[PDB]
Amino acid sequence: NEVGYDDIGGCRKQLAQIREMVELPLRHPQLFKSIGIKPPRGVLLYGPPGTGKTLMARAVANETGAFFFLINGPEIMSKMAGESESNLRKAFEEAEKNSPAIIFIDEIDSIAPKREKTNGEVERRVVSQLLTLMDGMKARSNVVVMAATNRPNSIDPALRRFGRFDREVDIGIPDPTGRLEILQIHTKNMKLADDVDLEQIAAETHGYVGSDLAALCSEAAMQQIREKMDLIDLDEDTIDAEVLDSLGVTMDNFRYALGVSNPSALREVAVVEVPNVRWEDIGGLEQVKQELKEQVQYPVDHPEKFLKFGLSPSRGVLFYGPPGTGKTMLAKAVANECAANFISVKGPELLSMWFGESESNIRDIFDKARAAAPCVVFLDELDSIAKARGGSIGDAGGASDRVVNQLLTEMDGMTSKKNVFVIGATNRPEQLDPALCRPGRLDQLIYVPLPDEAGRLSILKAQLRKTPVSKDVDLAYIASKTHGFSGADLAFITQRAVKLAIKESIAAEIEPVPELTKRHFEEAMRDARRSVSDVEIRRYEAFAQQMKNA
Amino acid sequence: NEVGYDDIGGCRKQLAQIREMVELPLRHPQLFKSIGIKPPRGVLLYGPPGTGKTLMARAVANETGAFFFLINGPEIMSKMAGESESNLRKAFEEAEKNSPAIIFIDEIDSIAPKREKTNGEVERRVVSQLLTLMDGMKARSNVVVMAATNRPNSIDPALRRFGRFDREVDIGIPDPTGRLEILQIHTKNMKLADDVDLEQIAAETHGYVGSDLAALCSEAAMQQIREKMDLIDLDEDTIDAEVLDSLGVTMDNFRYALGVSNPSALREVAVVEVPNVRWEDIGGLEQVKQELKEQVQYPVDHPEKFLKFGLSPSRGVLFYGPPGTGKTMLAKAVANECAANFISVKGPELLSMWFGESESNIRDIFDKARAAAPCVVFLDELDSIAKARGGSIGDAGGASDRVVNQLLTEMDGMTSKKNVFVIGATNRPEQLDPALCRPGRLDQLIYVPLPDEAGRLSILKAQLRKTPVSKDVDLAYIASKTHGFSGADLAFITQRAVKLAIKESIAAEIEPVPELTKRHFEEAMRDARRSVSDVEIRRYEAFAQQMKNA
Ligand SMILES: Nc1ncnc2c1ncn2[C@@H]1O[C@H](COP(=O)(O)OP(=O)(O)OP(O)(O)=S)[C@@H](O)[C@H]1O
Ligand SMILES: Nc1ncnc2c1ncn2[C@@H]1O[C@H](COP(=O)(O)OP(=O)(O)OP(O)(O)=S)[C@@H](O)[C@H]1O
Ligand SMILES: Nc1ncnc2c1ncn2[C@@H]1O[C@H](COP(=O)(O)OP(=O)(O)OP(O)(O)=S)[C@@H](O)[C@H]1O
Ligand SMILES: Nc1ncnc2c1ncn2[C@@H]1O[C@H](COP(=O)(O)OP(=O)(O)OP(O)(O)=S)[C@@H](O)[C@H]1O
Ligand SMILES: [Mg+2]
Ligand SMILES: [Mg+2]
Ligand SMILES: [Mg+2]
Ligand SMILES: [Mg+2]
Repeated sequence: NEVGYDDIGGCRKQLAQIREMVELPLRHPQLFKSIGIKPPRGVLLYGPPGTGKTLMARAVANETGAFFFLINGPEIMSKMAGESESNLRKAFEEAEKNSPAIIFIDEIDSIAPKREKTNGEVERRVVSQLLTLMDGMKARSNVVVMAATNRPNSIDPALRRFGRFDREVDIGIPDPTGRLEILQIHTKNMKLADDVDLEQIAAETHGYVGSDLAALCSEAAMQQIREKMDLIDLDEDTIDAEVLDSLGVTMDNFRYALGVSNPSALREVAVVEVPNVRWEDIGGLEQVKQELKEQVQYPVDHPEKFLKFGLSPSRGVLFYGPPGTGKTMLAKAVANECAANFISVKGPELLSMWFGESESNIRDIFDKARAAAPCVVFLDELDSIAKARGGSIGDAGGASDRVVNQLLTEMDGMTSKKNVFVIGATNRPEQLDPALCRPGRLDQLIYVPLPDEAGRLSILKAQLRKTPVSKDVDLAYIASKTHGFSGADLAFITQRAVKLAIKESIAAEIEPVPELTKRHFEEAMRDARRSVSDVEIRRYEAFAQQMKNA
Repeated sequence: NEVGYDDIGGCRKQLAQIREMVELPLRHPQLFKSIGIKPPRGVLLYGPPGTGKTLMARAVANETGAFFFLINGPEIMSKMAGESESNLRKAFEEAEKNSPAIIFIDEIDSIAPKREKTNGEVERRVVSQLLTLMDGMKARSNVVVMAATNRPNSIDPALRRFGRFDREVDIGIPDPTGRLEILQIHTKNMKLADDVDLEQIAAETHGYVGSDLAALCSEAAMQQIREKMDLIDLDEDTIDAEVLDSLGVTMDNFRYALGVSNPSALREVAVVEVPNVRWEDIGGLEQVKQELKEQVQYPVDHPEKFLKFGLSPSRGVLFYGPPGTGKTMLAKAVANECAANFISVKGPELLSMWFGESESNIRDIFDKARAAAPCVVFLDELDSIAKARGGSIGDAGGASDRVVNQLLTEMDGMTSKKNVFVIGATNRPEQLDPALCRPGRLDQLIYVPLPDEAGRLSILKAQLRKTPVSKDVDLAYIASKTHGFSGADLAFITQRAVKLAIKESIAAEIEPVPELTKRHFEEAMRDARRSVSDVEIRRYEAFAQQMKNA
């Protein structure tokens, strides 16, 4: 119940920050005294809910030799009027007494909402009590104030101003590497069986917080007990120890526990996440591959030539082309190359968060990408922004609405020195306003054509990298016959053909064929159907000839 | 008044959960101690109102040897300021005193609304009192907190976060099997007559909660007394016992009680319910029957071939075709085959719940289907979503509105590993945006043609399975003459012909004839009228030739 550094894992970069911010001024205040700067007393934690934010507090606090004081958000708000503000005054006097001191406040937004958006003056006093007492502190006190929340936007920003809270520290969703470590934290207390592959689990878990993983560990434990319920009689007052020794959680319990309701995660926000697709997994289009190698990889790798040449680059890249051409995966593979952070934002994600009005988060998309620089910001489904008013034809309203007017501010509100990059992608590029296509905003426009038969060969090579295909498969004879078919169409054929294979596989199981026959294919090849009209392409090829007329 | 397990019935799977969650840590805390996990102290009950949620609390609580404490929602809110929060502190100290303890809180939303949507700070204190005192508990306390509500969305979600309430337990509407059991619970105390067939009643009751059934039992009792009111004089101070012995409730009292006012149920929500129609009840269209056997039955039966083949399936199926082609029943019969759970959602059900703004429920549609996985989510009347803005022509607004932008998020917010399935059905498929028809969202598109005369034969065989038809009935001669007539038209003819039969049946009464004559038919056959123009079909057949051009 007392937390060390080993009890938390995965968010190493974040803990590297806090040790510089909290561990460093306390065990060595002389360093800031020798260099002659002020120690930051404004450490702020934030992130998604249930992400160890309370856990990382004591992970730092118990690893000091400093005094610690604890404040809960609702504990002060539970108290009566006046007495609640007394405890804050009782808090800081003890911390300024025991001068090496740590003040952590969990759920800071409950005692500090926006003063504009609040009703009770008792809430307004305790905010005003907090704003007063933060400034009443001293640098000679050597007392560090920590605060955590899950809603960094609901806070009164006067705290987030200078002198009170300056150190915005986000706790992001961990990678499969770091969440593997988190599983090892919870399972090292657990009693498992030898079949348990956490690395298989951590690969199969993608958007989970540690609370989801701890519930995941707690869930598969229960199913292990459910298997033993036949051997366990509940009318007994104590079960025997032999079933306790056999109580070892199987890998299949986690396979059970991956398909249950725990696995509903918290992924419905504006997330930053490193991608997984690469250049080999996208067949063909090597010209625009190198164009991204030109336009976005050269700044993130070498800003030195720019200051050599005195020229800031174009930060605005627009993808366009026919639909179903893998334009979503393109920005993921290039962020996976130069290891930049990645933020996927779709069209209705703007709108559905604006039926709930999350537009500071839209600014925070740029801010977190500024916080996670180098980062690329990917705007999927830009036609949906036009389809917020139906289209450019639409309900007579064009692409421009409150979304565009927000984005044009935030795209122009980006420093050109920043390597934070914005990637736009649509399939209906005529149906977007040129105000967003304005130079400085989005001036690079990249057409994504259909592949040729060599590209369609390279896709079918790349798509079937994980499939047990047959040996007689002439993909080139497929690539000969597939001409007008998109890369989405080719994957759609394989989804048909695998379904045709399962119409042989479990059909034989009810009557292992791990091979995808020509008979599986020539049925789907006869059933093959083109999804893109060539007269639609003649539009895009005229745009590929010239869209700069606009 | 003291409730055992036998006093509740029907929701066996839910009680199987709670015994794992409440009975299991209390009579054997050693199991979680031996396996080394934390016992969940966050049991939350929810469901429709009047569904035994208060009843199942004591059904668990009286079946422990544990201490129990009771909290009512409005009882705390009835109290004065400060004193109300005192009783919560007085609650948990007694439970942490008597350490095997059960804390049930009925109507948790009354003491815990959303802190964003509330006015009194006294409400905000008692929420803050609750959030504090939940975290003040210990695992060594071995104290379980139960809470029930009928509005799971009105709660402050900080309770529903980790450490406070993790175990979301829904109490669904029971099947006719389980509600049969509920009738036997109430009637075993009652004095009935021998004509009483609860199984006939439980078949005839479809969307009732146990409160509706208990009112149903109480209603037919009163009509039984109404029959005895001639033998009962109210000026008497005590009626004789002979009418008490004859006071036995008839089956016809329930036949009276089924048509009364009670039978208004609570069915106006997003419900999950297993269907009843099967493949035999839908004549013809065996091709798209097998297509559903391919596309949706293979994943729900065998995910093993997918991980064999490394390919996630297409989770998005769109039904389309001309109107009145039985497309509503298609998703019901396939959920009845592979025993998956079923959620019927119509078009205006989205809209009418969004004039009252129930969109978390729209997310909870996917969440409850995730809770009731395997489940299929059926979206009836997708043209109505377009008709929210009139159509795609409409009021110049297309299909896209706040509904689509919500659904595109929630459809994309589904894990591909989940067997939770989404089934779309419209009759105006041109009038829907391709953004919803996007691959990953809804890529399987299934045309539903009119049947042939053999299909029209199979329908008239299937529709007349429960009708006392005549013996001279040449359905093929009907099927010869019925050519352009839909399956809805054929049922419409029978509704005419039965009305023509009742224009012979009770006409002969006014002057058993349980046969549907050719004379009943050839009148309706002469009165037969086609509902679908063939030029409308030539649209759909061109879509059936090619809609992939979009
Ligand atoms: N990354 C993680 N590593 C280990 N345990 C974790 C992690 N994330 C969450 N947990 C566990 O889940 C709990 C989440 O509790 P809290 O940190 O209080 O939640 P939070 O992160 O503070 O956000 P709140 O409390 O909902 S505002 C932790 O106390 C741990 O028990
Ligand atoms: N050339 C291609 N190579 C590999 N995969 C492709 C290719 N074209 C399409 N796909 C796949 O088909 C889907 C289309 O990806 P997206 O880029 O999202 O489609 P889009 O071109 O953006 O247009 P929409 O409206 O989103 S379908 C993805 O699952 C891709 O993996
Ligand atoms: N499934 C059921 N089985 C047996 N009796 C039931 C069932 N559902 C409701 N009842 C009866 O109806 C009463 C309604 O009380 P509860 O349903 O427990 O209250 P609730 O479920 O919390 O819903 P509220 O009070 O309207 S929010 C119960 O006390 C039972 O007598
Ligand atoms: N092939 C069929 N087999 C059996 N019943 C059918 C058939 N076609 C239509 N019906 C009946 O016709 C009615 C129409 O059902 P629905 O699915 O609602 O019709 P639809 O095709 O979905 O178009 P609408 O707009 O709902 S009328 C139902 O009562 C069906 O039982
Ligand atoms: Mg917290
Ligand atoms: Mg796309
Ligand atoms: Mg109740
Ligand atoms: Mg219908």
